[PDB]
Amino acid sequence: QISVRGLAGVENVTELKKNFNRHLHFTLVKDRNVATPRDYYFALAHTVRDHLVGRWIRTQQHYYEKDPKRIYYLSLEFYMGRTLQNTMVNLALENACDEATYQLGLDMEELEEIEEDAGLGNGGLGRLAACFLDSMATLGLAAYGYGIRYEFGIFNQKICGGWQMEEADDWLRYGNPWEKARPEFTLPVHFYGRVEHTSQGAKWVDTQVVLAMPYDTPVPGYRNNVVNTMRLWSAKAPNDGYIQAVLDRNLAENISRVLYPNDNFFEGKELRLKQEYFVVAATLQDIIRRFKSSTNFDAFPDKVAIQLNDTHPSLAIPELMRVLVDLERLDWDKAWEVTVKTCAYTNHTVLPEALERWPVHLLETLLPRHLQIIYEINQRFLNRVAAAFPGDVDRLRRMSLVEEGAVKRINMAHLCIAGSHAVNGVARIHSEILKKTIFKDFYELEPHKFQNKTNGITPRRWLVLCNPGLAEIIAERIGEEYISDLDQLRKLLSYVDDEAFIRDVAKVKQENKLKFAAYLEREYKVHINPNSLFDVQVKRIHEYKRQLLNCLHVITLYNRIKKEPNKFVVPRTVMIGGKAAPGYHMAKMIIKLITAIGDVVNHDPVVGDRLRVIFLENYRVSLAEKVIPAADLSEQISTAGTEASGTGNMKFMLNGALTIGTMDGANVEMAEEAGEENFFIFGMRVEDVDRLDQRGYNAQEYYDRIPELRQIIEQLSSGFFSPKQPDLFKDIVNMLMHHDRFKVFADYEEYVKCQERVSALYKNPREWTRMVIRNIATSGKFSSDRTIAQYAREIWGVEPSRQRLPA
Amino acid sequence: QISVRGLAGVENVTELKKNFNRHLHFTLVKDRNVATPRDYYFALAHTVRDHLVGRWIRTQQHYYEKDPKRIYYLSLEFYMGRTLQNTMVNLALENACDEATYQLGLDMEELEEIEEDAGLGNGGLGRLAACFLDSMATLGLAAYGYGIRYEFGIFNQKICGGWQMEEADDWLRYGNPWEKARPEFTLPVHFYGRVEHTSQGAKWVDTQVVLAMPYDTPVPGYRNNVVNTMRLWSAKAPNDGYIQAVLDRNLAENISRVLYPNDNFFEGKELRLKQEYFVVAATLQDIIRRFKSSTNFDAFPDKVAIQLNDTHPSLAIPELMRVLVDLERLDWDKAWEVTVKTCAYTNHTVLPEALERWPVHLLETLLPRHLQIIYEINQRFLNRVAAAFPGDVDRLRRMSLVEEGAVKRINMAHLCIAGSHAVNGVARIHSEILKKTIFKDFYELEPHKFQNKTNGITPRRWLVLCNPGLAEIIAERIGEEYISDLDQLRKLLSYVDDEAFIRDVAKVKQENKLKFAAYLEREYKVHINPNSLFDVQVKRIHEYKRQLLNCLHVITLYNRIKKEPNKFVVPRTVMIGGKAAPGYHMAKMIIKLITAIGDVVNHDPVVGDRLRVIFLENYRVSLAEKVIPAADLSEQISTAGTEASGTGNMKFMLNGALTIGTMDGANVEMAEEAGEENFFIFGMRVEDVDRLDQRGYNAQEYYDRIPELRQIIEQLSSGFFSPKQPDLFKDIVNMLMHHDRFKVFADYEEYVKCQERVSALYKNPREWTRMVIRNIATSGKFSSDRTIAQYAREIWGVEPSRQRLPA
Ligand SMILES: OC[C@H]1O[C@@H](c2cc(O)ccc2O)[C@H](O)[C@@H](O)[C@@H]1O
Ligand SMILES: OC[C@H]1O[C@@H](c2cc(O)ccc2O)[C@H](O)[C@@H](O)[C@@H]1O
Ligand SMILES: *Cc1c(COP(=O)(O)O)cnc(C)c1O
Ligand SMILES: *Cc1c(COP(=O)(O)O)cnc(C)c1O
Repeated sequence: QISVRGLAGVENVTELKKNFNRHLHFTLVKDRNVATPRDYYFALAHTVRDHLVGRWIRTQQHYYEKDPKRIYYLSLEFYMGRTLQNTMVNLALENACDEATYQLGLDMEELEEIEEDAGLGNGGLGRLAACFLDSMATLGLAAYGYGIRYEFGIFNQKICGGWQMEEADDWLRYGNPWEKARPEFTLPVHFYGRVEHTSQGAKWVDTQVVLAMPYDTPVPGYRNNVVNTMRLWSAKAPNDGYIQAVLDRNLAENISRVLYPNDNFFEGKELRLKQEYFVVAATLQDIIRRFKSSTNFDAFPDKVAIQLNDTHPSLAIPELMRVLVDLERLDWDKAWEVTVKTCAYTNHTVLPEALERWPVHLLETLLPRHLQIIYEINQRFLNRVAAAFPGDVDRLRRMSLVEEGAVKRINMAHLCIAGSHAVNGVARIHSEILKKTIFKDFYELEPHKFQNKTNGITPRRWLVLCNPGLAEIIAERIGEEYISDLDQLRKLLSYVDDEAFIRDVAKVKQENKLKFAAYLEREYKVHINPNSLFDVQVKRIHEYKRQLLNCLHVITLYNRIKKEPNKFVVPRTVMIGGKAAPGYHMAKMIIKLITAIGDVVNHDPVVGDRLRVIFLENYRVSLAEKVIPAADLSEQISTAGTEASGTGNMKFMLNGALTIGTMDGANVEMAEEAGEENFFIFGMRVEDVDRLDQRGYNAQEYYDRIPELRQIIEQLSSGFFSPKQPDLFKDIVNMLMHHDRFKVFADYEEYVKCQERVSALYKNPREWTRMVIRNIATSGKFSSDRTIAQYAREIWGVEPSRQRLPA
Repeated sequence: QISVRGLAGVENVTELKKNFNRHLHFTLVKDRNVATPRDYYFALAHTVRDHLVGRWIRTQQHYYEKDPKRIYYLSLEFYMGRTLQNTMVNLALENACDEATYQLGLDMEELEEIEEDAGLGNGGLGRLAACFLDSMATLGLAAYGYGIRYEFGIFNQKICGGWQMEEADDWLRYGNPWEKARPEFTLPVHFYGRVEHTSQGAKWVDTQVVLAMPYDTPVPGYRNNVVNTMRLWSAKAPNDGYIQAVLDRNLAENISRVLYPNDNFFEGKELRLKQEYFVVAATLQDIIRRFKSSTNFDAFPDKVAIQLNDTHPSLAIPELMRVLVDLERLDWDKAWEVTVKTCAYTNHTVLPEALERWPVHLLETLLPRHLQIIYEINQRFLNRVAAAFPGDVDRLRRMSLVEEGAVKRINMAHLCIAGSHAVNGVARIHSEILKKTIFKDFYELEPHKFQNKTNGITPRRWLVLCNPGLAEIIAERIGEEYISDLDQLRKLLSYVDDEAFIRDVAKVKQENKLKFAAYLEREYKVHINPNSLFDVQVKRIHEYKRQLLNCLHVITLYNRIKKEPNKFVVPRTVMIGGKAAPGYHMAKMIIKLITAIGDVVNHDPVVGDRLRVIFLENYRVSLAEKVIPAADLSEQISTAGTEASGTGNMKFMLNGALTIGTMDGANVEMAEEAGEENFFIFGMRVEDVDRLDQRGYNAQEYYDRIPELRQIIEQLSSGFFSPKQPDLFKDIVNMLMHHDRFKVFADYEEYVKCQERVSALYKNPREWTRMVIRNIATSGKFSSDRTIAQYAREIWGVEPSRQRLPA
């Protein structure tokens, strides 16, 4: 038992054991003779959950009495992962439970592996919402996460013949002990219909009704007895030949059936639009209801803050207007004032294919009233633009919420800026790019709205939970206060020359690597050398993230070995993992290339154990908690200007891995905090990318001037990595040579050289570890507690609190 | 008075004072009422010289009795600089003399400034010989430096209208107190004549005779009572209408009249060839004479080692053969064996224009016998090649000592390799290049002959003498043993975090800078900001050294300031100095460009004191001792593969300056010793240069893709830096754009970026100084004591000794 895991009191261990047996008996209806590991997991889950209830009820009662300003975080994604350990950590029950289960003759670690990940997210954006909920609860904010309870989350990835296969993530199969259905608070949501204009106002009639049933999940703060709520809506058909009618109820309930598996990509499908309005309509009614129970809406903005996680819930703006104008009967101008002061929008990308632009004919049919409100908003907005920039007709066209052309569309990002009092990017460089390019016009009109809120990660899940060993050796030196005040890690700089610490840091990493090396053989049958440098790149598969640049380096290493077999090279285990959106062909081809390279490299006798290429199957939150603590090198190599922020990069930094990356997203602030000498920066900067575009990017130039790059391309083209299918990778080569939007070749040379410098430092264990300490020591700024405290003060207008609520 | 400067004993100070007055009276024939500072300097010089005599006579008597193997270092250049302080340092008389002169009411520093530099060298090669003599004496080797006593050394450089003007360096005008003429040892040297073939041998007859008169100068070792000799030959006509005959004596004496001012450039002039044979013929007779007084020459190689400093004294090989075969009557094969075992050759460059290739018709007329011997050597050499590589006719052509073509020439480098048992480069990368390219054929034939002897500098003159303040704060921590065992500086690494040391190191530098900043105003009327970063590049002006790349950066800084005047930039004082060979037009244009840039930059109100460009006039040894201790940044930016070693780079490293440079010459070993993170490395490596050549270097490409570079070129072309003469720099631009053998543009981008990193570190005083300490601490390998110890053991076959000879 380690200190950071809490006390294992005799009274509490005894209490846990009896409640464990009570649940196993009364709740699961089983006895020790027929109970399986899953039964034991649930008995424990229910036992831990019981400890939340009291605090949960009291926290909510507390908000009712004090009536603070409420923060509503709207997101279509909440990538929660597992809840058991996180709950134990935040309640300081980990050692007690470890002890209690030990005494019952059970291995708690084994039971934790049985819990299904709540995979209601695709990647960074969804996981950001998860870290945010944790930080908001830890900072005592009266916050509520509002989303959709998808029956099926992100698909489980299977690799067959080196190809990705998708299979339904039936995460609710065995039930979810953490959620509490609240059918009594079911609300109606309207779709279709038409707009009627009567004497006193417009009316939305003849609509199709779908019920929204909420499910509440507790969100415990870190040892402060605060337990907030994440409310997820589930679609239900109202109760009103016969057989078919009953069966068709599924049409309405399909709304919350599945999470769209696209990360950073817009797909204009009606079902997705229905999901977006569904969460918005139900959430706003719930918000107003709670407000009226605290009518004058002038104080609405003083009691409510609505944060739009990207444009997915952008319909909250016209929906809030619809309710205030049509139902509450406020005049337009009053309603608009309230709406703007209530909403804030967070942008997460600048990639054109990721921006939501909904076809007018779709909104017209599905939400006729909202379309009229959007036109009115646009009309009044453009009048302000015209008045500020008289005669600038092109600006009017560029800023319109309505896009003209083959098919009229609504630019949701433009709608969000117009209806929000604050708009923020997620990393300093990203926020600057928004003001310099994409939203330049809007910035010029309302400079005050634009802010930056650099992303962060919660040190609870991303340090204490996944890397107890490191959290422990740190606590031994500076105490435990850093867990909720990550800036304190700075104090570790005074130990950079401490021989004892240096040895402990390196020991923790070696233990993590052995632990992971073992895991890979257990549930996946793969052997790797624990002494090699663990080079890992885990994140969604996308061309801008350039897993292909990583592939080129791997092949370069392989060719150099084959060229001079008896030459010494630092051993490496290159791990690449991540899911590809089902319809993203190039991403699926990249996964195949990776496994293909592995097939060749991993079975070449000459290479031996000097180089290994493994594709980490089914990358998800639970897997991230295992791989990150074991990594030595973190690959953050997106083309400069494409990764808004990145968060995986922060996770690796906090866990002892050195970073090789471009000056993109948060990488810039990370290098800035640790010192550029303690980072492996390479490649073009944003400015260099623009210059290349002005000039015109010609991949052929690099192919002609770099012999090693040419050899690799020819190996791919000739079928060297695909014997039976010689032209299998033709699309990849064609893309790289003629239409590479991300300039893979342009950063190849500098990337390979930088990787050599990494291998050089790895050969010096002591100096590698000292650099690692400099990184961990300066990762404090990337705690989501800092991020949330900034949102609270600069956007929501509320003060974070670290005060503990009574037991 | 500082510790490292010795004791100021009461008996010695009293003795010095009386001898000072004795010399002022009896030697200079002056009294205190008419004595000028120069008179005082000489009185002191003679007083110090007296202390050398006893040790000098005893050292030589010692070598006579013990009869050790003698080392003869032949060089046409010995860039000695001033002798007064160096002598005091090596005899531990500096404080005593400082005190004694103080008591006589004189400032010793003032008197030292009166001594003329013995400028019998052009640059690195000549200064290397000087450092070597010092180290050989310090290591107790029975060594003799043999050269020419030029009446006029390297010309004094004057800058008029921004142009270099040359004026005679009449360094002997006031006499030289250090030398002792030895007319009694005058030897005859033969020229012209013809070869007669008699029954018993060939005879060289009807020759013109020129006498060689030796002048001996003492070379004191560091506090070991050893005093070796540097013997310099002076040309004298033999004593046998009348008036004209007497006046024509000058024709013969012109041989030792002036040093050819070319550095790294071959000029095939007859006078130069005469100088080369002159030093060789006189030296060898002196060597043999001394040997016969120790006949069988089988033991000659056991008692004599002849080191050829470059090919300048290459005629020693055929001259030794001539003497052994023609005069001593040894058979050819025996003579050749002795010659090869006696001679060793040191190469200092790979630039084609620097290799000596003498026209056969010249040798034919001037040294007919030597030409016959050279043909015989070639004949026998090629027979060995033919036997080792049967049928390889092209190799025979490539390796011949005789080059065919428009005009037959003798490749002196080929002659040296053939007649030497050892051939060495002067830096690891240079030595490797010799084996991979230029001498590849020879390396293949006799791999055993090729070695490396990385250059070094003497820490006496280049630390203790020129930077007493730094030598002192170092001694305070680790003692004084490092002065003759520079590796001990390593012990300074344990003080890198010592706040006291860090402050002292930075204090010493600031003092040096103030001292130099003052000097610039005193004897040159120029004001500079002592708080700015001192960016200096001092060395001979040559295109391969790329002073032009430095110029481009300076102009870049200037344009950036003008672009954003109110933006903060680290202040810089860019100092560039060095002489250009009189007939090297491009070098003279580069000097003009530098002053021209200064004219604009130094008078631009907007720039202020943020940027200053000064051309250091008349750069020479004495000036180097002043500027180097005051530098912050050392510019070593030659195109990779062109600077054989460089030595100025080592001087800066030992004195507290950080280095920005290419991976060329010794820079590679310097970075290797200090750690690449503590060096500012940039640009193409040798391999990158070759690739560019394969491809074909096109400067236009860089001009088209780099806006800032384009602006600079257009400023030069339009006359921005030369109003009255708009096309003044047309040749420079033309060269840069169409025939730049050194790829200035190719390293521009990386150079400018690297310079930004330098400015960034300078803004952090504490970290800049800590990096400085890491450099000084690892500069030990670059002491010439290490270099000489390697020559002694691996080439000359003698053991260095640190034992003190009796007083
Ligand atoms: O802000 C959290 C992360 O959101 C990611 C993201 C952005 C989208 O627009 C859609 C999906 C998605 O995962 C960005 O790519 C990351 O750079 C950023 O760190
Ligand atoms: O070896 C001492 C230095 O000799 C220099 C040199 C070489 C020549 O061939 C002629 C003159 C000359 O000064 C090289 O340029 C330096 O790189 C080297 O450090
Ligand atoms: C943190 C995280 C992400 C985001 O990773 P990036 O490299 O920033 O894209 C994606 N997926 C999972 C499961 C994560 O834990
Ligand atoms: C050391 C020295 C040199 C050699 O400088 P590099 O930069 O190696 O060329 C040339 N001139 C003088 C006066 C020196 O002291």
